[PDB]
Order: sequence, then structure tokens, then C-alpha cells
Amino acid sequence: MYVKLISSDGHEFIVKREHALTSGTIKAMLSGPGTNEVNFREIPSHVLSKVCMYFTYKVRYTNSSTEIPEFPIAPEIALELLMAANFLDC
Amino acid sequence: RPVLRSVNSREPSQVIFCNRSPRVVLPVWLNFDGEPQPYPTLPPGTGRRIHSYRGHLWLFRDAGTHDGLLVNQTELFVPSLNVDGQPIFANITLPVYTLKERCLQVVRSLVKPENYRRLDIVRSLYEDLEDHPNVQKDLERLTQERIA
Amino acid sequence: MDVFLMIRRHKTTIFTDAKESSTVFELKRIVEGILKRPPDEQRLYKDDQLLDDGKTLGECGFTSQTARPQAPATVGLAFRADDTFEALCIEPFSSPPELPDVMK
Amino acid sequence: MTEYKLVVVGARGVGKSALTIQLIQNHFVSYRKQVVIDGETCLLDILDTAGQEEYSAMRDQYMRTGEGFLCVFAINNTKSFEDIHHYREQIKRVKDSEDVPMVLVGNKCDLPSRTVDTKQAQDLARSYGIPFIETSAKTRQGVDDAFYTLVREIRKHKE
Ligand SMILES: Cc1ncsc1-c1ccc(CNC(=O)[C@@H]2C[C@@H](O)CN2C(=O)[C@@H](c2cc(OCCCCN3CCCN(c4nccc(-c5noc([C@@]6(C)CCCc7sc(N)c(C#N)c76)n5)n4)[C@@H](C)C3)no2)C(C)C)cc1
Ligand SMILES: Nc1nc2c(ncn2[C@@H]2O[C@H](COP(=O)(O)OP(=O)(O)CP(=O)(O)O)[C@@H](O)[C@H]2O)c(=O)[nH]1
Ligand SMILES: [Mg+2]
Repeated sequence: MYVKLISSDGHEFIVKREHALTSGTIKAMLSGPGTNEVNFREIPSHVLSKVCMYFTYKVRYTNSSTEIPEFPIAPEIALELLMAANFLDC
Repeated sequence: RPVLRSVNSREPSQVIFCNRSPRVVLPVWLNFDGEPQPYPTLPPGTGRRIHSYRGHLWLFRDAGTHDGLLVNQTELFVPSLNVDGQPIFANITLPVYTLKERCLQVVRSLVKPENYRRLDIVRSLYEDLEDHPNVQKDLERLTQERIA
Repeated sequence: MDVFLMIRRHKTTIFTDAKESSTVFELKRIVEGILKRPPDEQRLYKDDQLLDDGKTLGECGFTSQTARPQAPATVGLAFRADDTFEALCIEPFSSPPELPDVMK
Repeated sequence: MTEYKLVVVGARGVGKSALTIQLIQNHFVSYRKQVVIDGETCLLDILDTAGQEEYSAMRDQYMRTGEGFLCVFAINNTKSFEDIHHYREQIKRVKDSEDVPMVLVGNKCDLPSRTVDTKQAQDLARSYGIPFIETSAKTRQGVDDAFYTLVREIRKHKE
């Protein structure tokens, strides 16, 4: 089962639902105590893509036992991704 | 006596410190008083046959930024006793950092602490940038987490 | 060994994974389970070259060293409306602003 | 004139003091001596010959000032050779580096009760990447070579 994450400029991101829930914010907008897509009005596509890459990164290398690589963040995207990560609680 | 402290077992145990992180790793030994004591740095990809003792507590941080690291996928490492003299292996790895904390690291390395307040970010992120990783802070957390 | 991919068509991007030993047809099967389009109507591309449905992902160049989860490899996607085949077009992502002087 | 601060280390009774006394006064029963080693006149200063065990922050700060180390064991005593590892590792700890000028020294080669074969020590020294010299504090044999070699290994470590 998958979920669509829409950026500010209309870029659509189909990512595994379990991967999107790694962020407390997305987890709260879909699974409350009681919903197939969510629109992010202030996150450009070049940031939401990196966030999805973090999702699959978080999901895969959590259960890893031998060695984990660094998650690279380019300097030009650093601030825009920091705002998003703080906003998304991931 | 604190809980996060080494034990005076006086029983040596040969250990292999393995830096499988892209960081220069600072091995930190918690002495018998719980005081973090620094040990020689490990370049990325380095392995050293180390001489420790049974019951001695260790943790590992980035030598430059003091970022938290994992050793055998746990925050702390205690060597058992060598069975038939074979060494115990310590596998220092990167954590799966939060995307926020990893972002903090990247900007801390790019901006000097004086220029933190010269960015278009929210004010809450200013104090989050200034809250640099500190070993004493983590030890207080890991002590309170041992309330089992 | 797994490989992590970004299947992209127009402004849509799919984050999925598969094994190096898996073939392109099996990837087309996963795209059918998401976008509800038959694999016969699917055409997967590495950059600009068409991928053979019988060749495994590793055989196309998607090794674990090139399709990492923190840096996936990009696969193009083009559909076929009946006997009419569309042109592969992947609308690029947005651009980041120039890095502030405080970081140079 | 450059000065080289040397520390003699080893198990109890291996002959650390005897070696240094043999080095300075050429006699067998403050440690400074001017000497010419490889055309450069220097001053050797032996920092410690006492084998007692003391992990005080003051002794650490004292050993940290030493530039070279003579790791000494007696070939008449097997455990003195086995403990060499521990002394070597403690040197790495105080110096905060994996590569520190060091020389493995086997003392009491005049005694006829050898229990540690010479082949063992050269193999241990070859694994440590440091020179190995057999010495005798009673017969002056190798004493000069052992200290001068350490001075040579100190000059080699300064790139
Ligand atoms: C390279 C590298 N890269 C990344 S990490 C790394 C690395 C580098 C070095 C090491 C070394 N390992 C450690 O630091 C381990 C790790 C952790 O577990 C705590 N720890 C410890 O050693 C701690 C410890 C000891 C312990 O029980 C101790 C039980 C030992 C029992 N004894 C009794 C038998 C004889 N005998 C002995 N008899 C007399 C004298 C000596 C001696 N020995 O040296 C030195 C000299 C004079 C010579 C060298 C320079 C310095 S300086 C300093 N103060 C010195 C002194 N007195 C020295 N004389 N020995 C030993 C073989 C065994 N319980 O905790 C110490 C620090 C209090 C570990 C890792
Ligand atoms: N036959 C012989 N005896 C030696 C030799 N070197 C040292 N000794 C003897 O070993 C004993 C201990 O050596 P000494 O230098 O006095 O002590 P040390 O190793 O400094 C002892 P500590 O570690 O307690 O300071 C002495 O009785 C000394 O005569 C040697 O080359 N030959
Ligand atoms: Mg003495």
C-alpha cells in the first residue's frame, strides 16, 4: 500500500505508506486515533524528494546491523530540508 | 557511585575497535567514577586491537562534532571476557539520525556558530543549532533510561 | 542485494525497491499495482535507453552501488494509449535558491 | 642542541635502572648525558626507570612529556615479555597516538637461563614495527645501541 505526497509545485510522490509514517507529522495526518494523499503547500519538489529519499533511507538502514552510510545533504538544499525536517518531525 | 561507570574487574579483555563510519571516531571510556575519558582517535575505516577490561563501559562520538554513534548497534559497549582468548569485536557505526538532526549537523559544519543567527530559518531552529552534541548531556539521558 | 529506484513520468515520481536479480517485467508488474496500467502498456527507461523486459535490474546498470536508498537511480516511464506510444518526458524538479553568503 | 626525553619501561626487575646506570656512568651494581648520534649532538634525558604501577593523572602528564620509550623485558622471565603489550598500550594512551617512538629491549642476555627465545621477540617487534635490541646491563653489551636506536626512532617520527 502506497501514499501520494504532493509538493508545492505539483510534483507527485508515490511512496510506501510505511515509509511515509517515519515522520510524526505525516503519521498524524493519516492515522489519528480514528486519507490517501496529502498536499504540502510550502515544500518544493526538490526538497520533498530528498525527504522521501530519507524515508527509504530510514526504513532500510534501521534494521541494518553491520554498517550504515551517511545521509548526504547538499549545502544548497540544507536550509530548505532543515525547515522541512523540523516541520515534518522526522 | 553512578550507574554509568566501569567496574574494577582488573580482568583484561582484548577488543577490536572498528570504525565503520565515515567520521573520525573518538572512543570515550567511562572510568570508575563515570567521568568520560578520551582515547586516541580512529580514522574512518580503521581497526585497532585494543586492550580493555571486563565490565568497562565505552561509547563513541565523532571526534570533531561529538555526534552520537553506535557500537554493535547499541549506544554503549561492554566487552565480555574472552572465551579461549579470542578478541571481542566492537563495530562502531553511524546512527540512523533524524532528518532534522542530520540537517543540524550539516549546517553546523558549514556555518560558524557566530553566524547561526544570520539565516532565514525560524527562531526555534537557532537554539536547536546551538544545542551542540554533548557527552555529559547524553550520559544523563542514558542513566535515566536505565530506570529498569 | 536490493536496489532503490525513482520511477518518473511527467511530474509523478514513485519510490519503490527491488532486487538486483529481478527483471524489468517484474518492475513493470509493481508499476501496474500502483498506477493501474498494464505492463504491456509500460516502457521503462534508464536515462534514454529502453530496458529489456527479460534483463535483470543489475544487468541494466542498477547495482547496489548506483541505486542506493539515500541516492536512488532514476527510471523513466512512458505509456501506450492503445497503439499510440507517448514520448518519454520527465518534468524536472524545482531548483534551490543560491546558497546564502553565511555558508560560503 | 636538541634534547631527547626517553622513558625506560618494563616489568619489575627487568633491569631498567641497571641499563640506564650502565648507559651513563658505564657502571653495573638525575639521568642526563651529552652524546653524538648520527652527526647531530644531542642530550639524552632518562625520565623514569621505576616500574611501580601508578595511574595517576600526574604520572600520565609526566609520561606524556616523554618522547621515546624503551620497552624492556628480562629473557630470564617469561611474564616480563608477555606484559610488554600492556606497557606499549599505556604509552599509546598517554601519547594519544597509535605511532609513538618505541624500541623493544631484551635484557639479561648474559644469563644462561633464557626462557624467551630471540626469535619470539623479533617476531613481536616485527608486528609492532619497532626495532628490537638484546642488551646486557652487566656487560655493556647493546646498551648504547638500544638508546641511540630509540633516538633514531624519535628523529624518524618527526617526518
Ligand atoms: C590505540 C587506541 N586507539 C583507539 S583507543 C586506543 C587505546 C590505547 C591504549 C589503551 C590502553 N588501555 C586502557 O587504557 C584501558 C581501557 C579501559 O579499559 C581503561 N584502561 C586502562 O588501562 C585503565 C585500567 C587499568 C585497569 O586495571 C589495571 C590492572 C593492571 C595490573 N597490572 C599488574 C601486573 C603488572 N603490570 C604493571 N605493573 C607495573 C607497572 C605497569 C605499567 N603499565 O604501564 C606503565 C607505564 C610506566 C609505562 C607506559 C606509560 C605509563 S602511563 C602510566 N600511568 C603508567 C603506569 N603505571 C605507565 N607501567 N604495569 C600490568 C601488566 C598489569 N583497569 O582500568 C587505566 C587507564 C587506569 C586502550 C586503547
Ligand atoms: N646478570 C644480570 N643482572 C642484571 C642485568 N640487568 C639487570 N640485572 C639485575 O636485575 C635486578 C633488577 O635490575 P634493576 O635495574 O636494579 O631494577 P629495575 O628493573 O629498575 C626494578 P623496578 O622495576 O622495581 O624499578 C638487579 O639485581 C640487577 O643487578 C643484566 O644484564 N645481567
Ligand atoms: Mg627503578
